[PDB]
Parts: sequence; structure tokens; C-alpha cells
Amino acid sequence: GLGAPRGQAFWPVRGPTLHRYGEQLQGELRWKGMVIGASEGTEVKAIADGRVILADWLQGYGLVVVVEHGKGDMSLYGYNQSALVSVGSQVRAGQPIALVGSSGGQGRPSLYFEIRRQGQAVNPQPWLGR
Ligand SMILES: [Cl-]
Repeated sequence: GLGAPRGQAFWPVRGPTLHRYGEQLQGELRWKGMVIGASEGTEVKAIADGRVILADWLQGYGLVVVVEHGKGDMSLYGYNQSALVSVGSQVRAGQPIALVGSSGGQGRPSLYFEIRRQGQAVNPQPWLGR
């Protein structure tokens, strides 16, 4: 698991936060993840140790990689131009898992980022610090 939300996980990429969890997506619909701007090709880091469980297109989120951390915690990384890991692999905190792209069809390169606890996307920011 990711443990208490204490700023101990790695930021997946560093850049300006373009959209925050819960912010307006379209009308009164809300984002259920963050969007962090970064140059095309920047490495995306696994935030914590885990198992890669998905590495495929998911409509609305371009190419997504999903890492399970155990005990009901997961992290999701979308809009990537490519994945650097395959489903089934174990990854380490900080390890490169994808490269930033525009596969979500966005206006500029950026990472789509979710943390799901007990199967539900929640604000990821409080875990991020390293
Ligand atoms: Cl898409």
C-alpha cells in the first residue's frame, strides 16, 4: 500500500499542475485525477513499489499504465507516448514506467494521473513529496 497520505511518494513528473482533482472538466462534471504539464518524452516515475497491471489504450486517457501497490492502493498514468514496462512486471519507487506524450489528444504534452484507494480515484496530491 501507499500508507497514510504523508508526502512520501515520488512525484510522477515535475511540471505545472494544469488540472486538479475535483476541478471542472466540462460543465459541472469534475476531473477525477490531476494533469501535470511536462515536455514530450519526459520520464514518468512509478510513485511507489508495485506491480504493473495495465499498459494499453483506454479511451479518454490515451495510453495508460496502471501500477497496483497492494492493500487496495493503485496509481494510473495516462496520455503517454509510450510505456517502458509490461503488464505483470514488478517496479520500484521512482523507476521510469512511461514517457510523457499527447496520446489523450491534448493541446500540449502532459501526464494524466490518478491514485485510487479501495478502488476509487481520490485526490492524489497529499501522497506526493519526493
Ligand atoms: Cl484517448
